[PDB]
Amino acid sequence: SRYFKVTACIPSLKRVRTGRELQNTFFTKLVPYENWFTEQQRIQKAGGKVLSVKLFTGVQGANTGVGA
Amino acid sequence: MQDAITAVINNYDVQGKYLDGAALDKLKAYFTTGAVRVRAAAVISSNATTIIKEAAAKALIYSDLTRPGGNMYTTRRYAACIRDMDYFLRYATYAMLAGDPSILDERVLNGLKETYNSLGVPIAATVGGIQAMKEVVGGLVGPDAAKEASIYFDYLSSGLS
Amino acid sequence: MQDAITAVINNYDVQGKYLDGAALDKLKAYFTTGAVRVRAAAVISSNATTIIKEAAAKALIYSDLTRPGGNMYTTRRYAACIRDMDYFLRYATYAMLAGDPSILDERVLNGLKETYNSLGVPIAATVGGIQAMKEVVGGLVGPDAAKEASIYFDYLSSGLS
Amino acid sequence: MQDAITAVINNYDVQGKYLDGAALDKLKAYFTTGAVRVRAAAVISSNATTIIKEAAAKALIYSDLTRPGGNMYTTRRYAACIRDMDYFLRYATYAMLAGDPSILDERVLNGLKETYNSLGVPIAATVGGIQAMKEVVGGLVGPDAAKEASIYFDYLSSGLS
Amino acid sequence: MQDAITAVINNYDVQGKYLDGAALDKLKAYFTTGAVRVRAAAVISSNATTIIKEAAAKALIYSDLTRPGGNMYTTRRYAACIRDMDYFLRYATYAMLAGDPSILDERVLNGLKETYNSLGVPIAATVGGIQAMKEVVGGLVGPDAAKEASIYFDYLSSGLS
Amino acid sequence: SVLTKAIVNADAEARYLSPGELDRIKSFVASGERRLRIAQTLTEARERIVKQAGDQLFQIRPDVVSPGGNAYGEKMTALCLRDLDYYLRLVTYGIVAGDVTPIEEIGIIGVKEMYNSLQTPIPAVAEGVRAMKNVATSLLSGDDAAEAGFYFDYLVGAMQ
Amino acid sequence: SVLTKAIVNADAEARYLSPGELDRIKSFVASGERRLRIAQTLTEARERIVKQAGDQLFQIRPDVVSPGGNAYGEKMTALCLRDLDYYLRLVTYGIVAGDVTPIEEIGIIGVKEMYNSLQTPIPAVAEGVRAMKNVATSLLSGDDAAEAGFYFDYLVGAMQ
Amino acid sequence: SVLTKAIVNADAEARYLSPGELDRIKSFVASGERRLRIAQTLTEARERIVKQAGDQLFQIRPDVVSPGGNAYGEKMTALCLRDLDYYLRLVTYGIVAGDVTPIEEIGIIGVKEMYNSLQTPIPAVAEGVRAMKNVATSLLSGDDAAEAGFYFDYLVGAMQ
Amino acid sequence: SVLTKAIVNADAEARYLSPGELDRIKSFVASGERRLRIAQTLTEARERIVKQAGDQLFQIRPDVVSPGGNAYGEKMTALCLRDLDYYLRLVTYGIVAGDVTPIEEIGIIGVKEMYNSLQTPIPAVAEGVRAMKNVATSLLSGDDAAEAGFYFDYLVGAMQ
Amino acid sequence: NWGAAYDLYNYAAPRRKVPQFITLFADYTQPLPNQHPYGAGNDPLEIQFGAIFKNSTINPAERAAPIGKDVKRILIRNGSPTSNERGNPTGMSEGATTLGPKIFKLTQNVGFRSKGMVQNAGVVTVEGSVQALITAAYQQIFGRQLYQGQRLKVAEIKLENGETTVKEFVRALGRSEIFRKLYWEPFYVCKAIEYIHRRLLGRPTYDRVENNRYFDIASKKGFYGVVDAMLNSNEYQEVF
Ligand SMILES: *C[C@@H](*)[C@H]1/C(=C/c2[nH]c(/C=C3N=C(/C=C4\NC(=O)C(CC)=C4C)C(C)=C\3CCC(=O)O)c(CCC(=O)O)c2C)NC(=O)[C@@H]1C
Ligand SMILES: *C[C@@H](*)[C@H]1/C(=C/c2[nH]c(/C=C3N=C(/C=C4\NC(=O)C(CC)=C4C)C(C)=C\3CCC(=O)O)c(CCC(=O)O)c2C)NC(=O)[C@@H]1C
Ligand SMILES: *[C@H](C)[C@H]1/C(=C/c2[nH]c(/C=C3N=C(/C=C4\NC(=O)C(CC)=C4C)C(C)=C\3CCC(=O)O)c(CCC(=O)O)c2C)NC(=O)[C@@H]1C
Ligand SMILES: *[C@H](C)[C@H]1/C(=C/c2[nH]c(/C=C3N=C(/C=C4\NC(=O)C(CC)=C4C)C(C)=C\3CCC(=O)O)c(CCC(=O)O)c2C)NC(=O)[C@@H]1C
Ligand SMILES: *[C@H](C)[C@H]1/C(=C/c2[nH]c(/C=C3N=C(/C=C4\NC(=O)C(CC)=C4C)C(C)=C\3CCC(=O)O)c(CCC(=O)O)c2C)NC(=O)[C@@H]1C
Ligand SMILES: *[C@H](C)[C@H]1/C(=C/c2[nH]c(/C=C3N=C(/C=C4\NC(=O)C(CC)=C4C)C(C)=C\3CCC(=O)O)c(CCC(=O)O)c2C)NC(=O)[C@@H]1C
Ligand SMILES: *[C@H](C)[C@H]1/C(=C/c2[nH]c(/C=C3N=C(/C=C4\NC(=O)C(CC)=C4C)C(C)=C\3CCC(=O)O)c(CCC(=O)O)c2C)NC(=O)[C@@H]1C
Ligand SMILES: *[C@H](C)[C@H]1/C(=C/c2[nH]c(/C=C3N=C(/C=C4\NC(=O)C(CC)=C4C)C(C)=C\3CCC(=O)O)c(CCC(=O)O)c2C)NC(=O)[C@@H]1C
Ligand SMILES: CCC1=C(C)/C(=C/C2=NC(=C\c3[nH]c(/C=C4\NC(=O)[C@H](C)[C@H]4CC)c(C)c3CCC(=O)O)/C(CCC(=O)O)=C2C)NC1=O
Repeated sequence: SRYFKVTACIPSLKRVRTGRELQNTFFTKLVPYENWFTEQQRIQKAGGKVLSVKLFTGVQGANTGVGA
Repeated sequence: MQDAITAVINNYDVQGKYLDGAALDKLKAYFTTGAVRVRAAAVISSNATTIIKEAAAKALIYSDLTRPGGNMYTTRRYAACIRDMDYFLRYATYAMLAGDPSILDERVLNGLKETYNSLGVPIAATVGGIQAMKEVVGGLVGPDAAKEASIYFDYLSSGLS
Repeated sequence: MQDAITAVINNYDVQGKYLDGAALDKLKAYFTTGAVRVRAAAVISSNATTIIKEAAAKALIYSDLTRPGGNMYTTRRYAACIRDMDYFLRYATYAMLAGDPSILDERVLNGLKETYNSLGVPIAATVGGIQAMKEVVGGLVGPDAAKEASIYFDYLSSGLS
Repeated sequence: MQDAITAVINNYDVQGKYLDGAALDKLKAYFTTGAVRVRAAAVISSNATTIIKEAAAKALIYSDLTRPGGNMYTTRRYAACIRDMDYFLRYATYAMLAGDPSILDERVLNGLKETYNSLGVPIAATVGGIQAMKEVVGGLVGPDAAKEASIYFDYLSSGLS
Repeated sequence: MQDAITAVINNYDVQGKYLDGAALDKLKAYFTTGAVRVRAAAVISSNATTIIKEAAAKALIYSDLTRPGGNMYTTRRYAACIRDMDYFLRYATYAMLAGDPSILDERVLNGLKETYNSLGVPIAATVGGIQAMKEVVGGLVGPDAAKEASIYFDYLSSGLS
Repeated sequence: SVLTKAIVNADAEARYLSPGELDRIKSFVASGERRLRIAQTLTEARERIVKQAGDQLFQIRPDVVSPGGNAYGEKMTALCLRDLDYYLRLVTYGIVAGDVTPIEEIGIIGVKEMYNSLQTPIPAVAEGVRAMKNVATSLLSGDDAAEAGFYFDYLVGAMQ
Repeated sequence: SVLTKAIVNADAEARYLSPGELDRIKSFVASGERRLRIAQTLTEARERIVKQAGDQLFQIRPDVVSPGGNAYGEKMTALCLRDLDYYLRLVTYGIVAGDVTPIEEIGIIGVKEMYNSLQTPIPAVAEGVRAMKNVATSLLSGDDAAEAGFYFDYLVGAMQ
Repeated sequence: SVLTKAIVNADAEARYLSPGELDRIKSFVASGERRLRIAQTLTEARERIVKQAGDQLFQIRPDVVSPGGNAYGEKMTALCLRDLDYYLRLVTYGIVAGDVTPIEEIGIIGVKEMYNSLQTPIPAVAEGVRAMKNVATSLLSGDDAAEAGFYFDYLVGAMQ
Repeated sequence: SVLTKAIVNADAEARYLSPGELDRIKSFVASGERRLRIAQTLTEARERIVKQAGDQLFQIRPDVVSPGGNAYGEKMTALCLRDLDYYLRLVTYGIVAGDVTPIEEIGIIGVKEMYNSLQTPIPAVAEGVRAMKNVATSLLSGDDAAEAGFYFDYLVGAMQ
Repeated sequence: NWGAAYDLYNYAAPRRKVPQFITLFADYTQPLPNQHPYGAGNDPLEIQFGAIFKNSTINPAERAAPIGKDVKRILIRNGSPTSNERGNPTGMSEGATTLGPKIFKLTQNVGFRSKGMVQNAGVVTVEGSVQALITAAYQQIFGRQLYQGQRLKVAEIKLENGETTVKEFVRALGRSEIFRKLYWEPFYVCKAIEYIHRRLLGRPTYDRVENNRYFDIASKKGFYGVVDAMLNSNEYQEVF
């Protein structure tokens, strides 16, 4: 059971949203290890930039104890 | 956020005190200027588009910003910039009505500086646009609410800078 | 999260070694105290709410923390503090059952310190409450599992401090 | 429907084979036990009402089933339950005579569980009644055909449950 | 879902009755055959794919089902038929472990027939495959759990038919 | 407050207030003097209301002041009266603010967890709040009595 | 039960049962005879256990049998004793089943809502369950006493 | 392990361990000495088991050591024997652990991808593990032989 | 209307209505007579308003009533005046309901698609609506004029 | 009429009250009825939190139809008609009218922002929109509020603290033990998928392909495979 501390900035170019998209554009969030791939690919395909990634939960080279 | 009444109420809450004479005259000081705030907010809401257009003409457009390589270049970026302009104006109106810049701090300024740094937006140009908005708003509203309007624009400019 | 057996297995697998006499001795040392851990965990699960009530009475309440201006003041903050209390107790029981503070590090301590710092939570008060559960649980469980229970509460207190 | 002989002959026909020694030995086993099944079926036919008699008295009546709110309450439901119980006894007799459960599967078991679910009939109570007649039939027929009779009642009970 | 023990417990709870001699006898009857079910379940779990392969070879493949115009023709339909076969095997193992077809009623047979009618799948061929897995599992497990395994495959076949 | 609620609604919708919020504000302001007067009256009569409400609550729930009760003893009864005073102060805050945001945040969110941890009868808290409502309504004119009883009834309902 | 829990866990992952689950099933089937013996031993003395637990609970918490108490009156006390008998029957069911699966659906989920609607002291019900546990363990050998007491304080923790 | 599987469920429900879970942990810690003895015996008879499984597997299907076979060559067969040793080590780990989670985290998760990339016969690997099962069973008492065979045929089912 | 909006929000939240929602309901029911009077005034002066709106519309945009114009011909101008009457009716409905819900359901959603299909100048229809706004506001007192002008302005803005 | 007639010939024929032969002879001369691609009993009742799923054994009303694989179902738009997404590819992104349900979007900062207010400030106004969104998430995923013990804490805590966004809290709710216990355990496998699809995404399934993609995942990974596959779709990120 590992997680990820991710900071990312997603700009929405063609939509032009009328009300308060600070919380949607730039954000930091915790994501599980098994979903970090899909979350990263979601950020990339929308033109976003992945500012930072941290482990925050696990150990670097665990062979065991990392089960979902 | 909070307004003047809520700020007084929770400031007495933290001491666990009933409403005293001091909270009474703070509440009366907020109450006595209610009508001027409402009239200036109505004027700003009725003239929102013209204020933004005049501020943009005075401080942003006819420059390198609107030319290629400028951050305000292209219709998408210009519309985003004017939307930010409307954001600042509307939240300044909200803060003026509530008599407290806590709404500006929470729903506007938090993370805006780092977001603009990451996106490449010119903070100095944005502050200039906000100040142009403040001059136009002070002209429109009149002496009665000029200082009350201008204080929150100054708060926004100080937070951005 | 890992247990004593899983920790030994990972420690030997990373070096690519089969289980030898030392690993077998460590596993035996864990196995010989299994029943006492289960009994003390059952006692703690049975008497969970009384332990939290006594710990709060001995450490937090009847002070300025519950009074106005106190961090634990208001029903929301009191409920949050007691929820944090029961979380600490439950994960202490889990760690004592597993014979390893890996779960305590993984699922409680990560982010807790800077979260408390941002929220203004009193770290000294929290450590005192955790210690209060420590001697209460030590009194309940008895000589058999008192030290084993106490080591994980001390782990939580040291991690917070 | 099918029985031992018809099942064996069709099983060899589908392949296209002559009836070999193993098939003749299965027909050996079926034919050597024939008269026991016939006398058991005669005993069951002669004592059918009394087998249902003791089966109902030992498994269904004098319980909450016959009191109001029970399923077997009222004369209509009592007559229907006894007719069903007789149906089970007669088809078990047919299966015992044939030496095959194909008739039970074809004409009793299909639609039965679904119909009982539709009407609210207690399947556990029905299985208990079937076991009751299994015990009674084992008492009546004696050592010769007790197991051969009981196997089809057990098949019916397992198919229902 | 429910096993034998949960079924007895529910049958007594609906009457609001403490456990008596009959319920104890039923529970003891389940208890005395616990180990054989576990051994058989381990055998099927170990030899899962071989059972499906032999069942398909004996009953399905090398026929018009796998030729053009067959329902098993094309890779998509072949994969679908084998995945259905695997579902039947796994839930048969669950039912044999639990001693109660209630899981088969709840999670497999409910609407399977009408789904197959909508899709055009041959129910007769499906029943043949289920029986083929039945004899294969009966050969693998041995006399100890042969009938206990076979009763649930027969239950699935009768539910489909 | 009414201003806070209207502002938060307009912000969430991303629009201005229009004559609507403008006049509702020009009124959440006309009733300000009456609300202040009612709050001042309740503050002046804070002790009498709390004492009478405690007395009436102990008549309907005698077991709370009893050997197996939460408030058994002089100090535990003093704590109950202090709780009633806290809720009266919160009701005064709600009356002055014009809505129930301060009451809900201060003493409603998590009060169930409060009294479950303390083993306190919440229905007896509700009965005490009702007693305070009756005592407070006895000291006010009809319109102001209904106005304060609205907030007291909200407290009673939310403490369920 | 143990079988239902293992089967549901396997079904969630869509896989056949692991060796650990088979081992726990073997342990359960081995302990099944002792579990049914303990259940019948508890069932034979159900009235004495209920009566003694009731008298112990009422001695501990006299307020519930007080004028303002929830269990005031002969009928109200009879209902409390009936609830205690219900929980004893649930404990016997759990003991035979080997897990908390049936009793969980029968009597703990929604128990807080039913007791809040009935205005009853949940800690008082827990104390009654503890008294029943003491009276029951007084009639059993030590190992079987611990085995029954596990389900007893399981109910105690659940009603919290 | 068993403790890990129980604690994961307890944390998922946000509740302390169920009485069935404590009983299962108690039985597992009781069986620990027998599990340690079995693991010690297999670790001591490691290399002989691997050698016998290796020359047993190539008789059922010698095509893998054929020119068109994946394990054609001395180093190719050395790698296969090393894989068999790896799986024997994983079986010994799982025997002590009491469940299959550490085995899964090391050798089962994503095992059908690396073997597909290497184009090795996974059914061949399954029969290879089965041969190891027979060789290991030949050196153990009946109960311990069945106990080890549970993990062995678990691996056989996993590579499938 | 306001009631529909408040009840919809409360139901979607699965909650009773907030005191702020009750206050806005009270304000809406209080203003009912004034809203009905404004609607009566507009309904009685509906025909003159439409005629004058047509006159200033045809003066401001004479190309609309021109040979290649969408509304050239006596019946095409009849349909234009009928559309103006429709929008005045929807404005009266919105004034009575206290919000813009009836206008949105009846005459705004899909207006872009309908007028694009019919090939009519949407800016021309917006100018006609503004002329209706001027003529209507010249027949009302200041507060009522602003109240009706809010709905007229929303109509003009939404047609954009 | 082979299948219909051999159902009538059975002795369970009187247990079926829905007429079958007039329906069958009418179906032969008309286009496909719109239902689930599987049997007509596979689509649950559309109430707030029911998940009814008529039994097909309590009272047989079995109805089948050859649906094939490329037949795309016709669904009514719960809102403005011109945003059906079949004639308007970008319709979930244009406005939000009063014709549909309320849309909850946590635009308030959350984050545990704090301020230049009192350090232990009592009121703090709006943190009841986080609480408003939390109780609304249950109203969508489960259809009703849960009981006291069943509520998932230590995910609402992270949402309130701002460590995770709404998309992560919804994933925690959907992958929860209670959701599986309610809407996965007691149902037929293809019924559970169809009901979970309506809860996690606002629409029933469109195609046999769409149903089969989740079915062939449920046969390999189980409940977590279905829920994870549903929450990781491109449609979820595009719409919500
Ligand atoms: C045929 C000309 C019509 C017309 C035009 C007009 N435009 C302006 C001012 C600006 N136009 C733009 C345009 C763009 N910026 C971009 O990034 C793009 C995409 C490539 C475009 C098209 C901008 C930015 C301005 C502002 C000034 C500047 O460029 O810095 C004006 C002047 C308006 C004013 O108030 O000064 C006019 C008149 N007017 C007509 O009547 C014609 C139909
Ligand atoms: C030690 C007794 C405690 C107590 C109890 C009390 N209970 C009631 C009323 C009811 N209790 C139940 C209980 C259950 N229904 C179930 O299905 C189960 C699970 C097996 C239980 C435990 C019910 C249904 C009722 C309502 C009446 C009925 O049974 O039909 C009452 C009466 C409350 C009233 O308002 O009348 C009491 C007092 N009270 C105490 O003080 C003890 C702690
Ligand atoms: C205008 C005076 C200046 C300017 C601005 C500019 N801004 C953007 C893009 C964004 N602006 C925002 C703003 C907000 N998001 C929120 O949540 C809130 C709360 C009300 C605010 C104020 C953000 C986050 C974005 C990025 C996402 C989006 O576009 O909506 C742009 C476009 C940048 C781009 O191309 O990605 C521009 C140009 N530019 C100038 O030249 C002026 C000085
Ligand atoms: C209690 C002994 C002390 C105390 C605590 C306090 N905590 C909060 C808020 C939070 N506490 C947590 C805790 C956890 N998150 C986790 O995941 C775990 C382990 C699984 C823990 C322990 C978090 C994340 C929060 C933030 C969200 C929330 O508020 O629920 C508060 C509230 C602060 C506020 O009002 O904003 C308080 C008061 N306070 C004391 O006085 C005690 C010493
Ligand atoms: C009494 C005047 C005569 C008599 C009766 C007698 N009855 C039984 C047993 C049963 N009677 C019933 C009756 C009914 N079930 C229904 O649903 C209805 C309709 C309302 C009736 C009338 C039933 C079900 C039973 C079985 C036991 C049970 O109820 O559970 C007996 C006992 C028979 C026995 O023990 O074998 C007797 C003696 N006997 C006389 O002499 C009178 C003429
Ligand atoms: C009796 C021990 C249990 C019981 C039974 C019960 N059955 C019915 C009704 C029917 N039973 C049948 C059964 C069959 N028809 C067949 O052709 C066959 C196989 C050849 C069987 C087994 C049918 C078709 C019916 C419905 C039509 C009819 O009534 O004849 C009832 C009546 C239900 C009602 O009132 O509607 C009952 C009570 N009930 C019990 O409690 C016993 C456990
Ligand atoms: C295989 C031995 C036989 C066979 C089967 C076959 N099945 C399908 C398609 C489906 N099968 C299912 C099955 C289930 N859904 C459930 O919930 C359960 C209980 C666990 C089962 C068993 C379903 C839902 C489908 C539909 C899949 C989809 O939507 O595409 C096919 C494919 C039919 C097609 O038209 O593609 C086949 C071929 N066919 C035979 O010949 C065998 C007798
Ligand atoms: C127009 C000439 C006639 C008419 C039509 C009308 N239709 C609707 C609403 C819907 N129409 C559809 C249609 C389809 N969806 C599909 O996928 C297909 C297959 C290509 C069709 C034909 C649907 C699904 C709806 C409802 C959902 C939606 O809006 O997308 C309306 C609106 C009804 C309302 O107000 O709710 C109307 C008016 N009406 C006439 O008078 C004409 C004869
Ligand atoms: C403003 C929000 C707020 C409240 C309300 C609050 C209440 C509060 N009530 C308390 C005690 C208490 N409260 C009660 C209350 C009751 N007993 C009954 O029978 C009834 C159900 C009820 C009275 C009608 C009791 C009995 C105690 C003592 C509990 C104990 O000593 O264990 C305590 C613990 C002692 C302390 O104050 O330090 C607190 C903090 N704190 C806050 O910040």
